[PDB]
Amino acid sequence: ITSRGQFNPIHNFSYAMERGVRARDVKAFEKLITNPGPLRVAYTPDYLDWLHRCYKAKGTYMDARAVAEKKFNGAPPPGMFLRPAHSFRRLAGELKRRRAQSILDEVARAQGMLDLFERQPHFPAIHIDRCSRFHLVELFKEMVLERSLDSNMIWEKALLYRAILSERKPSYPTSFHYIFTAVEDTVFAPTIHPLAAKCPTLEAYYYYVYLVKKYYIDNAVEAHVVLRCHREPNAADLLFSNPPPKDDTEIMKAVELLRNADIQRGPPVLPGAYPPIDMLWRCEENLPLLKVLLFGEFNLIVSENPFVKFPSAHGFLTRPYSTDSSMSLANVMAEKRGHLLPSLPRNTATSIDARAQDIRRLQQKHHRDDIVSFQKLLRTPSAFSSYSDWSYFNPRAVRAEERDRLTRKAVEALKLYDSATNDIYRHSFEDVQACHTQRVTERDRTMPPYLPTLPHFVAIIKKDPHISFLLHIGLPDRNSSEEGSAKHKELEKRIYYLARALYHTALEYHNETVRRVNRQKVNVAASLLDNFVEQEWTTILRDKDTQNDKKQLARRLGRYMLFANRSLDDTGFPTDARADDYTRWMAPPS
Amino acid sequence: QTAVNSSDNPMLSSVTTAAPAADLSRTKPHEGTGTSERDPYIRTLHNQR
Amino acid sequence: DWASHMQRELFGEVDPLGGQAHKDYYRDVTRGYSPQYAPRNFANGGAVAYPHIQSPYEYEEAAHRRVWLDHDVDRMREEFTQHRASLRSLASAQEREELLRSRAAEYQVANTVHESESVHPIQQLYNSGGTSRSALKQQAVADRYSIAEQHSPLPLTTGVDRDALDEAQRTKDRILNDSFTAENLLITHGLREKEKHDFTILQRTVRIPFQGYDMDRFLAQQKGTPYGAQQLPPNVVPSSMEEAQRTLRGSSATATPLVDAVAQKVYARNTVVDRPAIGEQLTEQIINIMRASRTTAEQQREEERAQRFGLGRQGALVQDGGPDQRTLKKHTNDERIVDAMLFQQNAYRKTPTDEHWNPYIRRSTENGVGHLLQNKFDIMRREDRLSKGEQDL
Amino acid sequence: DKAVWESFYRKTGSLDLDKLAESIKTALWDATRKIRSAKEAALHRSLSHNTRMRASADLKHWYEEDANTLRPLAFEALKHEAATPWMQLVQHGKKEEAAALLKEFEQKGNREQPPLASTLKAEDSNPATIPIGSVHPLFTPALVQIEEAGGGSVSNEAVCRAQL
Amino acid sequence: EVVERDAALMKKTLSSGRRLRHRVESSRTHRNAGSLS
Amino acid sequence: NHVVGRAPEPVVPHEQPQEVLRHFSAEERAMYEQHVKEQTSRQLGEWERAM
Amino acid sequence: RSAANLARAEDLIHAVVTAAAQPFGERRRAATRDLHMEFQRLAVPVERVIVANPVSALLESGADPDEKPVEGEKVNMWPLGAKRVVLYKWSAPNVEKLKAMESDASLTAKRLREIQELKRRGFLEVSLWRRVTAQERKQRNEIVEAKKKQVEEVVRTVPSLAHLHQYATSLYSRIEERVAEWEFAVLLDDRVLLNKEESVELYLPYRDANGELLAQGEYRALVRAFDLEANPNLHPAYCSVGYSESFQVFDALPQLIAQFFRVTHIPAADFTPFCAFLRDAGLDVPLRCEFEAGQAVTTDGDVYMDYFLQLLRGEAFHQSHAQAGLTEAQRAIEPLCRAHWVVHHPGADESEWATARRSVLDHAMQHEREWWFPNEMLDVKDVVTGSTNGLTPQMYPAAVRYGVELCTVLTAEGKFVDERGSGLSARCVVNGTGAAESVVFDTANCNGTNTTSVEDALRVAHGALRSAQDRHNTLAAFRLGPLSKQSQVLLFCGVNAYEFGGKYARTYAYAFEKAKKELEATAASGFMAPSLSHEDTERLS
Amino acid sequence: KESLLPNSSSPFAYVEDYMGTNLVFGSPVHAKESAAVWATYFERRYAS
Repeated sequence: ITSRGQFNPIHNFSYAMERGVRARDVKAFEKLITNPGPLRVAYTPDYLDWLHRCYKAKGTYMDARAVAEKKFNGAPPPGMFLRPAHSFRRLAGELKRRRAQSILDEVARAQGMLDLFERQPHFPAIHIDRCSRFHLVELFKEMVLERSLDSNMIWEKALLYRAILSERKPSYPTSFHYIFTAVEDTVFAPTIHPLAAKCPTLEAYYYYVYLVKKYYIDNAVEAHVVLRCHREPNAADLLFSNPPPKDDTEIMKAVELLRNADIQRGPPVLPGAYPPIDMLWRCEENLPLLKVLLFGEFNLIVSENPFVKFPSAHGFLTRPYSTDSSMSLANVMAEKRGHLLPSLPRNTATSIDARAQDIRRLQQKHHRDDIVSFQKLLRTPSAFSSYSDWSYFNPRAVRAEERDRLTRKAVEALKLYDSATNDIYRHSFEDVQACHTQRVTERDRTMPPYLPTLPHFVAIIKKDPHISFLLHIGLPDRNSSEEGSAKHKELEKRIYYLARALYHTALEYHNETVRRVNRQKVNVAASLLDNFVEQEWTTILRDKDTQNDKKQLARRLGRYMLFANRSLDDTGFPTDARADDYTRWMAPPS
Repeated sequence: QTAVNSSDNPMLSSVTTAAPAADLSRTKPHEGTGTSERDPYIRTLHNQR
Repeated sequence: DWASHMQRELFGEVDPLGGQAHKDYYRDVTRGYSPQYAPRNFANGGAVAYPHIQSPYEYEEAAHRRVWLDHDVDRMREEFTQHRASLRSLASAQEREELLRSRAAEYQVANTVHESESVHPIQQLYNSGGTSRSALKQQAVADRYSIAEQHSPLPLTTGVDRDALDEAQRTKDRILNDSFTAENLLITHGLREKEKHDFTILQRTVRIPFQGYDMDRFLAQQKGTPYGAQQLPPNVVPSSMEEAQRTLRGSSATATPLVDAVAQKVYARNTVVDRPAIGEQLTEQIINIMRASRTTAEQQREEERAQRFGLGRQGALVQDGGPDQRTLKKHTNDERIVDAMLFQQNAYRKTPTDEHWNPYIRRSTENGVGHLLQNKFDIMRREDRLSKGEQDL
Repeated sequence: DKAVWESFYRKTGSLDLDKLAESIKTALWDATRKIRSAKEAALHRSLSHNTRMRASADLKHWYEEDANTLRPLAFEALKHEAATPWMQLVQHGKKEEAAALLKEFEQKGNREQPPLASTLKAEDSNPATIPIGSVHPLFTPALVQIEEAGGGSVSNEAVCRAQL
Repeated sequence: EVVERDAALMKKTLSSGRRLRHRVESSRTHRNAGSLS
Repeated sequence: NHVVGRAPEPVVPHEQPQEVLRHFSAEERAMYEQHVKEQTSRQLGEWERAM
Repeated sequence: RSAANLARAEDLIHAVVTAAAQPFGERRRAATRDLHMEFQRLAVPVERVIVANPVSALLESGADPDEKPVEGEKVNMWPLGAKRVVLYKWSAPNVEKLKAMESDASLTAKRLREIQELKRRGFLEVSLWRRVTAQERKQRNEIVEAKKKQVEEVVRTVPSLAHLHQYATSLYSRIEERVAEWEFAVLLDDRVLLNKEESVELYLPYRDANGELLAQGEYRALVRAFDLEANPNLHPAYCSVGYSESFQVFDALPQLIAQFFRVTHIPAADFTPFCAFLRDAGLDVPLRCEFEAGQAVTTDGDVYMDYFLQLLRGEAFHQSHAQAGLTEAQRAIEPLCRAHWVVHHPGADESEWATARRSVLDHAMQHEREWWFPNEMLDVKDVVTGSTNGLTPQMYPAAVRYGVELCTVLTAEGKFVDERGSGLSARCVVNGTGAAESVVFDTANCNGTNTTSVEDALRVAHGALRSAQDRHNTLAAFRLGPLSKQSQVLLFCGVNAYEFGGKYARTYAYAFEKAKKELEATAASGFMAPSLSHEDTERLS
Repeated sequence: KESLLPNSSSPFAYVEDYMGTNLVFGSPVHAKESAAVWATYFERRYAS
């Protein structure tokens, strides 16, 4: 379970605290939080604080629980009593709780890990100083490689990160210094050759330097935007930046200056092809570049909205605004209406064009205000929440579905944890003595055997002689032919729809507003089913006697009673009530 | 189509705003809840042939 | 071509909008917090065009469909891994595009966008102003789930539990019972009779309407059917973005089941709260909040019902003039009136058919037709005649 | 009537197997539909003659049990049919004949007929014979304790004990 | 007394105070990592 | 003069307002579309055949 | 006391019925050995099977990409948590076709697609068989014999069980699917797609899944090969087998742990060179496992060795390919499907289940999903507390109904092949009504000669309808079974909640008799009931 | 797995009273625990 801007634990404190290892001072706690193994997770002060408080609270908790159980050698809900230990019900209950809580723990940590490699702000920097080829290659193949559709973009990503690191070098914090070792250590293929197939060209690198200098790229984020837009035919337009881009004279001059200044130590076209991807990960020669790449992804990611800096690229990277327009309406409506209908009378044509204009105006008017109001409404669980709605753009943002799977697993675990309450704890004896005074009676005091349940309705609408006939016999066989499987799928699907409709009507039957609407869903569904049945039936009879064959059997069934004109109430059975009454109950909304 | 809602006219001062019609209710054959023409306060049409 | 783009996003392990808030995309719960397209329709005016969930059972069902589709979304994942490895293998743009085209045809991605089919110029208007083919294709974003939905068996199982169905039956029962009680109480104060009388008073004013010289033509033109008779719907002034968004989201917030609502809130608060906790202490805190919530809501419903029907003793039980003492005010519900009313209905009554020794009571159709259907034959006949749209015999 | 029908399916002709399949399918469907109708019929005769149930005026009595719901249930066929004669005896609550059959079992140690026409004979259609354990299958395990240890009939002793 | 106890428990959910958070310094180029000291 | 050869404008049984349609789930709205499409096609085609 | 006796009875019944099933298993396995030994005479052999060390993809600074020169000679021993590469030579036609089409292969979407389909066409299955000392064989013979003795005593004491034996045997012979030293340990790979390279990296786990640890001792690797043209529907008998030479399996950790530290805690310097050290001995320590082992830590920054070990040794961060091929969802329903599969294959070994596992679970999750998937109305979260907590006396008849309607609407499928030698076969699909939604004959298997009388086609379709109705009955037993059993505890021991329990029992019985007597007079009065008011009667008495 | 709970398929093996007590066919621990429960209860009852 997670919502936007929530903290999740990536640490397992529980294991050590069950062994009895506890921390007192803050120094001890910092010592508890630091991975020996290669990776280094930095933290914001805030997250670190939160985590600390949680740690202390868990100390107090395990402490008081243990002390309670040493005194008795949990604490019940208000009106309840503890069943004895070594009672089946209590053993089962406690078991249930153990399992549920392990699940919830794992889920918490898994969502924490998603946060960690999604680069959520409270995990500001992942440091790789201690890794060896194994760790680096693996990190690469799990994080960078697998995700990417395009191979060639990975190289670009690498060089551009190298350029950003090399150009922004002063402003980086001290903990970053190690990575620059890898930057000066990068190996390039000689200018036009054993490394030509292994490593990229220097020319390329200077193209990307040109890009960092011309568009002022400070981030992996703007990096992302630039790298997606730069090879496209509209490039100048997409990447046109709010502080306007520097003029290529100065830039190419500064690139000449860097190129030359770096020679004495030992409009540029978009670069060519690069060596096949595998080289990067499997040649020792590229190992420093690889390193940069990882460092580029796990750090170098900052909150900022790239679409303040590149306001024209917002439409391309993520979807455009619907309130933003990149014939007359009447002519469109004419095209849909076909040639078989009269053309719109030219009154209505003119009138509709008028609306089309007024709507254009409404769009233009509300475009800004809707955006503003929307973000302000998000900043204020609450109606507005999500896994990710953040104001800022995150190119590594996790897929909604990975998070939702976890959440669902955690909610199962919660319901499981809640079950066990009635196993471990019990009501007062004489309360159940009292309770057994009013017996359960079949007729009145027991819920009726027909409740709303989807198979109850599916059964009811499959119990009709015509539809039972259509399913089994009537349609050409589902396995034998293609028409068979097609017709079968559609008949089944339509039954299913009408069933869902009746079901949702039955559940909400008591409240009028919802019932009239759900009722309209029943009408639409039933109409669909009726047209299918009617058609297929006619087909059966027309299609081209012998005793007891298909057609005779069909004509014996009689007239097909339409599911539309059926009057079924809440229990899925025809009503007791007078037709005038039933009709009024189910009438459309206004 | 008339609302039984209260009027400021002097002749209609006796008229009191009516509660909304009862939801799932079984009427007597000569009455209706008075919602629509299809469902009048007083059913005028006979139910025979 | 937009289809290949969508497919491109489905292959990615990354969220399509990059996790950023976009005013046109509702990240919907029901849909598993996935970024669904929900523009504001300015032809309808002010209204965000998107499903509004009206009951908790709809929520619980949708959640279930996700669990059911899990297996398929997983096979699909496993298949996508293969696909985009193949995409890495391909070195040229046009070939990559061929792959995306053919595969987006195979997964029926294009088939996820549902365009309005109506030939009617007005419905045409409603959809086509803000939400059109041109727009819908360009603006649509597909989750993996909406794709697995298409190739998969249909579940015969709503996510509704045994206990959840218990509470559904109890809720329906309780509400129906109180509504019938309330209506009988209006009949008892005679306010329904009043309402009829007053309708009769209102008749004094009214004219007989002008139905036209050619009445067919007139009726039809009132409905806007004849040629050139089409009126446009009255232009409505759009509502502030906050208002529309609050309608849309408030709808689905109301519909969230207790467990999810509580849990979301507890964790989300646990970040900012003064005395935070992780591990079992949190779980406890959730279960307690939940159990307390049920109990409090129960008690509150009882107090409300008490205020509605005036249930409960008045003043002091041990008054001098007896415990019994009570006062009735004009058109006001009271416990005594409720129970006297039921007493009148069934006093010594053994069965609803008690008075049916009397022929004129027996064939009364007031309560319904159910006591007059005796053999199957007659029941079927009734079914038939009702379906044909004729009268019940 | 192989004489009549054989050339309909061809046979020198090769078999249809399509015609043949459709006709098998259809025949089976017909049979099954007869069964279901028989069940519902029973229900109907009961409702129309039962005046106490008629007293409560319920259209729902007519729909709450239908072919789907009533017994015999098709998906329960196996466990009832595949059963030994002894097992069938005990299943239908005849404890007398089951005990008898058991003692004789120890001491001594395409066909047309339903497998149950052996154990269930005409006289067990009489509602007088039906043991209380068996009457309401839904509750069978509870109603079994009202019953006598050996006899199908209710035991005054057990019930009086319980009440006392 | 039961219902009293549970209303008493739903009072404690609104008795939440907030703990003071700690902002860090925004930079354009990276994220700053403070540690407990 | 304008209308002479043309079809009647398709009349879809249980056609819905926007205010009811707003409560259809994505899937139920797909179904509604399926229904309207089929009625419109059927009627217009029926007019073709007729004429 | 009576509840205790019910439980005791169900235990005995379980024993007796299982003991009835085993011989069916022996005969099935025998017939399959036979059928396979015939088919493998005529089919394409799998000739070389060699276990070898995996070869690093990593290159040194002066090397060039293309060679792939080293397959490794062979391996005397396979450590428990380690990857090894098994090489096979399978000369089957589609494999040749693959080698050609790939060696010809700058790239087109078309050809990529063709290659992938060609790979899906055949597949290999790899498993690990373990040898057996005569000692273990004698211990097992002893245990089996002790069990048989217990069953014979049980059957002797309580006659009705001796009867249930004949029952079970007669049921199995009907239900069963007709078929016309080394012991299995682990399934490493369910489906290995066809390769040009003819090799697979397999990871051996620390645990076979029934959940048990793996033993030490000799193992050989068995490789099965299926091609879907010659053997569609994947009968286990028709396939091509070959075995690797014997090698030794053990768990290496306690040696390496001993060698590096010369051990409850690890000081944190050593952690990373420890994991490196492990990877040089061939073991696979994934990246994540390192990472989390490091995230639970002593006051001194240490790593708990047992937490690290627990992480290495369990399904979390690496799995058998056989278990990775399955979905989370499938692994959750697997014990159900296995139970059911074993009803229809009476006396199966874990070997057999290992073979059929993938195919069965894919079928289940595709065609059967409604049967197998957990159902909040029908299902039981817990056996102990199910009667009490999940199921209410008020909800009971509703839940029973739910089961009944669900089974009524759902569908089962069955197959039958003709015993008299024409390849005529039928498939059937069947409702909870007993009715047939579909019936289909397949002329594909049988030869062009045909000449099958209508009688024989009727017999075949008969058999198919049978197997189908039986599949449907069995599935219903499994869908509705748990809830009905707990229902039994509810009603039997929870009588006193009900109106037929306790002081009211006597009333029920009374009502019962009156009803009987009353039925009698209705039958006498011509099925027009007497007056409710008893106005009809001669005497006031 | 190792847990304390009878190993059997039938739910009838796990039946106990509502008070968590089994004075018949319970494990010796269960038996002492449960006789203690009822002892305490009746002690309080006949006290009052």
